[PDB]
Amino acid sequence: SLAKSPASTIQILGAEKALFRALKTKHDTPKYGLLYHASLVGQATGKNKGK
Amino acid sequence: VKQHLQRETQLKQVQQRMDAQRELLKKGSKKKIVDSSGKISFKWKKQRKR
Amino acid sequence: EDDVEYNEELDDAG
Amino acid sequence: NPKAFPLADAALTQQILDVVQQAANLRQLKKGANEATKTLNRGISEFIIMAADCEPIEILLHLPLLCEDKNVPYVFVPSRVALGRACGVSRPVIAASITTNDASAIKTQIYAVKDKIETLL
Amino acid sequence: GLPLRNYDCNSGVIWSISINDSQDKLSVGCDNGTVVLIDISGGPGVLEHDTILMRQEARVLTLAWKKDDFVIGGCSDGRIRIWSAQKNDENMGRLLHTMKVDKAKKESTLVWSVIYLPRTDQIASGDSTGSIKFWDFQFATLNQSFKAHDADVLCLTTDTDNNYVFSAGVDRKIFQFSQNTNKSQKNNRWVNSSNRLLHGNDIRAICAYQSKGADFLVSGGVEKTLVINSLTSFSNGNYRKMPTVEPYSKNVLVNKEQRLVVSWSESTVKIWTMGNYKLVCKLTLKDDQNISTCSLSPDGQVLVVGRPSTTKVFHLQPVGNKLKVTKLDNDLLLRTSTKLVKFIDNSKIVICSCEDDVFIVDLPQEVELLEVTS
Amino acid sequence: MAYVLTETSAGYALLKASDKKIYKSSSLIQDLDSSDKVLKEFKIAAFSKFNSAANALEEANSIIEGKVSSQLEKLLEEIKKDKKSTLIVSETKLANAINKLGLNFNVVSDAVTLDIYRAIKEYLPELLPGMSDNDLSKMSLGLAHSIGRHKLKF
Amino acid sequence: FKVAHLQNSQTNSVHGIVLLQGNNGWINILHSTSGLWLMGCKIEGVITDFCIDYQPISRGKFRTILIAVNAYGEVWEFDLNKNGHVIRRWKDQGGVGITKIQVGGGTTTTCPALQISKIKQNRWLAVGSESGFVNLYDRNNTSSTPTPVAALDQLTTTISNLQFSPDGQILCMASRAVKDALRLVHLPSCSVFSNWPTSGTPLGKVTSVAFSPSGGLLAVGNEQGKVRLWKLNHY
Amino acid sequence: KVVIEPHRHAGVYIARGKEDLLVTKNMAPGESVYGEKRISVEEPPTKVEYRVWNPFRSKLAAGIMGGLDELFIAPGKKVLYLGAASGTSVSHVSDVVGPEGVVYAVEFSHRPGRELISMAKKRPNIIPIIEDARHPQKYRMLIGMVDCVFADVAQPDQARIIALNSHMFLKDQGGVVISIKANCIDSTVDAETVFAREVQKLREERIKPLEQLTLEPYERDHCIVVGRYMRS
Amino acid sequence: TQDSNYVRTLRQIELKKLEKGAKQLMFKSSGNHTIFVDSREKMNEFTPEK
Amino acid sequence: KTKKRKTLKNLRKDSVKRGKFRVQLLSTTQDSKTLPPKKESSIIRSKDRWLNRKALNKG
Ligand SMILES: [Mg+2]
Repeated sequence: SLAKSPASTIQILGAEKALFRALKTKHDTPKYGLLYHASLVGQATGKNKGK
Repeated sequence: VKQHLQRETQLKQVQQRMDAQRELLKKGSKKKIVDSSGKISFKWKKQRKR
Repeated sequence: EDDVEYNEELDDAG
Repeated sequence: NPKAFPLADAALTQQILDVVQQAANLRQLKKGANEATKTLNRGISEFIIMAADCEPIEILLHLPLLCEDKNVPYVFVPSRVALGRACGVSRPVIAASITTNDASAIKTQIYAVKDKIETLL
Repeated sequence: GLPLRNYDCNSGVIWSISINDSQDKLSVGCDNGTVVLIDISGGPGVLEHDTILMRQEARVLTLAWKKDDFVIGGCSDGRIRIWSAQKNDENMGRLLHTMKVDKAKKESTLVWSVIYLPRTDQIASGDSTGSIKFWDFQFATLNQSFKAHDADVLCLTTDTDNNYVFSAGVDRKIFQFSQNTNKSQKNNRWVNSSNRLLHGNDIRAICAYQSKGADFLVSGGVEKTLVINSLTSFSNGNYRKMPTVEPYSKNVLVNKEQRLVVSWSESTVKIWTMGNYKLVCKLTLKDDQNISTCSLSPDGQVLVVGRPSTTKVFHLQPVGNKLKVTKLDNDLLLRTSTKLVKFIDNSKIVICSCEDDVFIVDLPQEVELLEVTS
Repeated sequence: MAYVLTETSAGYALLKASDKKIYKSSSLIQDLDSSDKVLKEFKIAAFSKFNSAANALEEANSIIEGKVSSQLEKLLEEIKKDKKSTLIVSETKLANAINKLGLNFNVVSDAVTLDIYRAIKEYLPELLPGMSDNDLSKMSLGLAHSIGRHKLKF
Repeated sequence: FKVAHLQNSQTNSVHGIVLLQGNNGWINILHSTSGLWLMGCKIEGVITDFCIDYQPISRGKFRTILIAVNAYGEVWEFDLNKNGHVIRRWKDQGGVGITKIQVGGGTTTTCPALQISKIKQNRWLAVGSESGFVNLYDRNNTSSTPTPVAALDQLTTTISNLQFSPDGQILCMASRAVKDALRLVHLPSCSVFSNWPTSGTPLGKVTSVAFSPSGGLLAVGNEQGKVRLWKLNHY
Repeated sequence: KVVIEPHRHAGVYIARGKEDLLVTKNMAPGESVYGEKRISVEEPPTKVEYRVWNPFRSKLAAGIMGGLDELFIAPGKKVLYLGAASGTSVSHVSDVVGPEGVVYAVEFSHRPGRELISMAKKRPNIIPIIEDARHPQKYRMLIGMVDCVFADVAQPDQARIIALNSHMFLKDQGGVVISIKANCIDSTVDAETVFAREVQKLREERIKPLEQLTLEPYERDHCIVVGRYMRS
Repeated sequence: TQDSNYVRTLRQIELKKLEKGAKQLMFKSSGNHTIFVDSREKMNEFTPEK
Repeated sequence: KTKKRKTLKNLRKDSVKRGKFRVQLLSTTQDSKTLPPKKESSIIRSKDRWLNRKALNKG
């Protein structure tokens, strides 16, 4: 089931509450989800974490 | 259930036209074409995206 | 020629 | 590439790529595997085009599972570079999708190709 | 003379049938663009579904084989297609190449006939525009085009060594294309050598046969007659026009007593009387099977109508210069196949069944038959 | 003497047939409709019961691939004492495979034999004393899963 | 149409042929002087462009090869000395919507020869495309699928002119859709020149290009009717 | 409360009430094989769970809505399911047959098969025979007689598959039920003509047709043909 | 962009509600049910109730 | 006259409508085996129409 999911969902897999709150209220959406604890993301800094 | 279908179809049309507007915002060269019926559409020039 | 004609199925039916 | 199935013939690939280019000019084309997947979840994908040379081929093999589930036609074309140039982008494209729109100027061509892909399935 | 086995193709209506070189597989062209391979290697009466080739939208009007590996098919969209049929190959069941003929402007274009030429490794095709085109098989390109006919080219055929390609069609002409000369063979160029007008109407079917003692080019069509020629001496050799009706099996009988002629054709029997000739009666039969033979008793009262399925006997009574018809019921005859039937007298008959079981009926007394050595 | 090789989830069964050309009779349907006739027509000659599921799985695949297993060979070897016997085999492949073994058996696998196999499987739980239908069904469930896990490359 | 040189090997006489583009894959070849129809070449699909290559055989002998490309990208190669029989087939890797094909580094329409010995084989081949990609092949180094040496993509519109310098060291690819759509590619490096063209160079809608046989002059036409001329100091 | 009631074919029930749905008694209570809604009602009182049978998902369920006169699938019978993509329909067939009955589910594609095996664990009476149906001689061991043969294979040569399977495993006077898709066989001609040919083919294979039923509105260009196998 | 996100999220909700609802609903069959009889006389004397 | 033809048509019918159900007669097995199946009219007619199309001016 994860394999049949696109890349965008896998980015924000663990932050539905923030995401799906944001969508309905016309605000900006999260950008890390569950991947924030990945080692590579930790190495990045500033706005590079989102990229 | 029938009311749900009508709401979904109405939302589909609204979402479609908004995307049509978003395409106009994005970069490119476009010409407006208007049919005899009066429908307005845009045809882009055949330019490859860099 | 229908004066002389014979049809089997019509005869079979009646 | 035995996994790639069904694979269009030369005559059909030319016709598909012709429709793909016309769709792109009208911005009725979604490019890339991830975007193609998203359309399927929305059920706005008229049919899916895929590239057989994509290596490893598995990265696009999930789309068949969605397409058969949602009864959407799909077809493999031989060269991904040809698909990318057909779409109108500078990079290889392994998968692309024609968005559903019954008010489009190329509805007749898209449906004609859709019938052929259905038969080819 | 009966259908041994009826097999359904699992596809649309059939347009063309052709067998491969090894004679173990049949290719069957369909209206929905499919080409089905049927396996017959099992034995007589055995037909099994083997494979379905890649599908397409154009009607398959003709088929030809290259050995047992490739299936060449003419289509109704004006294109010639080569499918791969070779087993043990990843390309099995795929459409390798598509070739297109010149298409008429104000009409559709159809490829009526395609034939494979082993010697030159070429495909020869006829289309509705009246053209004969020779294609190189390996590269799928046109080598030569001849605008020969004035109308459709409905059939093609070749000699044993592929030194001659004969075409025929709606224009009633038979064009000979020759590549016999050594320089022609080296350069692989065909030539529109000659033509002849022998038929009064269309030419739908043509075939060629050669042997150490035989040389035939047999053709036929809407004229309903055969025409025979010599392949080697087609341009100058004599020809024979076979009779339209050659009555090996008689469809008409005459009764000396009461002066009756009876003719049976397509489940209908007509009876005439002569003193000047009047049609006393017509007999119409429901069954679809055509009448195989009709025998009339010497008195003329009893008429037996025989078919492979059933045999029916009808009594005739002359009333008012007309014959009254009644069907006498005899269950044994109704279940009996009647290849041949004759009258012993006004009452007794002999019937030779389709299984060659001869027996006598009084209106069964079987008769012994000597066994034939195999 | 006519022998029929019947395969089951429980084991390999050889059936000794009274008529040497039982496969040549056109009345096989009316002859084999009931258990008593099948029991009368066919008698157990030898039965090898699958000792474990693992042995059962390996044996099943050998039948799938058309290869004669060691257990089938040994159980076949027991009836080798009988000179000039006919062996009725459901499959042509196994019939060819058994033929290559050189055993003194004229192996026959023809459409007519399918009546016999249809009839043999008709009343199998009765034909095998000591075995109930449920336990026969249960091992099939156990064997059916096991064969599935293998070929699925699980 | 294009004009090439054909040697009648049976007589060793050389004469001109005019090549034409037909309705459905047809290429018609006419005698340049008498106007007679000599032979015809066919390809599948819509013929889009073709170009001519010469291949010397021996002293005083050369053969003409006709190269034709279908819009899908399949490339045919006909032998015009043996009645236009195909001798090779291959596909342009990653080709679609092909528009033009050209050869260079040897004799051609741009750099015609003056005598038989001057005939030389082309070592380069370029295939344009509507998307603007230009695939460049090293003709010197055969297979059903050859790999292109480079895939030039600086231009974004349909390629309308593909011309090689007489020595085969510069490829001039221009597009007639948008203004200033001309670039020069150095060979065999396949690297585009950067100093020229500039923003200020006047080119307009480039619609015709021509390299002088000598002196390294470059003439560029435009929709306004102005033929602007440049000189390459190196030559 | 919902009034669950009997239906013509034993093992099938209709949860009549505010919502009227075809339901089957659950062989494995407490779970839904494909997420179907589950209804439980008390009878003298003990509660028994029922599963909803969705006609749009199972062609057989569309068969019930059409009102097939006769179903050879019934409690206490052996059934051979050809073309068992997953437990969407096989689970419901497993329910009607009951613990006494058994279901032989036959499938070829690997990926749906692993789904079928996982479902077969919950249902003891399902014997999953993931195998190619075109060659019944392979999986002859695992199948005994079968009272009825249900076929959902969407193939052009399906009639051959039913004949081969029917000859080996089907009882005399045994059952055959076929689900037909016109488009797969012949898209050029209308659906009715395709159905005519299939009926004729089955007759040549010693199968007498009893009933034919188009499945609209649940599916388009689909029909179910029911026949009885007379070997004689 | 946020507008397109908002409008879509409502549409997907509406679709999911509909498919849940349709599963509740039951739909009367409207299809031909052909019966097959071997004899012509059985065809004439056929009656649905019998 | 025409009624006799219509009566003949009525006898030559293998199906009848009993309300929403249509009962259809099944042909005898020997009929199929003894003789090949009938040609499809639309298919054969298309071939003959083409060969006799107006453009040929067969006249
Ligand atoms: Mg500007």
